[PDB]
Amino acid sequence: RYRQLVNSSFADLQK
Amino acid sequence: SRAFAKDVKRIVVKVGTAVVTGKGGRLALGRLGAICEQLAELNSDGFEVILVSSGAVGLGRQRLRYRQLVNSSFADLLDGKACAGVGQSSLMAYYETMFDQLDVTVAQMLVTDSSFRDKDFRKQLSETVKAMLRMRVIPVFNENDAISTRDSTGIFWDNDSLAALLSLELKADLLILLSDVEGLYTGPPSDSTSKLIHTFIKEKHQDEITFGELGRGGMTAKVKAAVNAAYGGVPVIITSGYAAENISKVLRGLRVGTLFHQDA
Amino acid sequence: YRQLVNSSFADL
Amino acid sequence: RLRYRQLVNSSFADLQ
Ligand SMILES: Nc1ncnc2c1ncn2[C@@H]1O[C@H](COP(=O)(O)OP(=O)(O)O)[C@@H](O)[C@H]1O
Repeated sequence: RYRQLVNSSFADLQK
Repeated sequence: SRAFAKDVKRIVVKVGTAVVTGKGGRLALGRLGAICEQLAELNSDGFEVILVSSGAVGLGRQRLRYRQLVNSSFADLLDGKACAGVGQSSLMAYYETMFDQLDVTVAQMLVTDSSFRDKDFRKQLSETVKAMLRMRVIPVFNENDAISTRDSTGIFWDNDSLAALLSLELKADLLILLSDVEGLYTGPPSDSTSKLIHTFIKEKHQDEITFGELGRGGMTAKVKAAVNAAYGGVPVIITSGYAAENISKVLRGLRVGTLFHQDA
Repeated sequence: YRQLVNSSFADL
Repeated sequence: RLRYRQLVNSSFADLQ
């Protein structure tokens, strides 16, 4: 979790 | 047969969220384009078309999504009334921008549930639509989900029942509804026990066909709207929107889709 | 970092 | 413009 977002491109978070 | 097809003057076409919106809640620029292209071409032939749109919910939702995400913090670890506002803005934008490519002018006329109970509002709308659809102007109707609070008229008053009633009110014919399936299958399309029907007999079919299992609209409302419009005196044809050239074949004297007429 | 943790893509 | 385009595809770990 934390790590996932820690290393993600915001555009991705939109996924 | 399809003898009524050759002699229609005022045609109404309705597009649901199943066709206007594609994957990722993004306007299906493809289908939405091809169909509006063909509609502009058809209007350039002198016909009088009526457009009903249903994609406010989805586009709205996506846009709000983005706007929220743009302003969020670690939250990465919506009310329709707004979704619809933004969705309508966007849909109307696309329709216009796309229709300005063929010098076809469209005016957005929006109706609400608490408006069709008035005795003279129907007459006023009839006169204004008749006046507007004379200089090759295409009007666009859609349920105004923003102001909407909720029997009114039309069950669940989705765009299907709205289109059926509106075509029943204004003297017109050939109610065309665009879905993602190539007609009214007698059953679920996935199952092999499902065959397309050329026609529709009220007493033979309605009792025994069984179906059911898309924010705007919903099946089992389409059939009721079609039957209550056809028994009112307006022919109804159902055809898929995945091939926008289908409607041109409909309006030439060729048999595709399902029928709903006063005949038996 | 805690700052970045607390911001908006808009913020950046 | 292009800055926005990039940020969009950037990973938090790259904004440091
Ligand atoms: N009798 C049937 N024949 C074919 N398809 C059906 C039938 N009943 C339900 N469906 C499917 O159910 C779905 C419901 O969507 P529909 O209400 O038709 O469009 P929208 O949700 O845009 O109003 C349709 O996509 C359709 O394919």
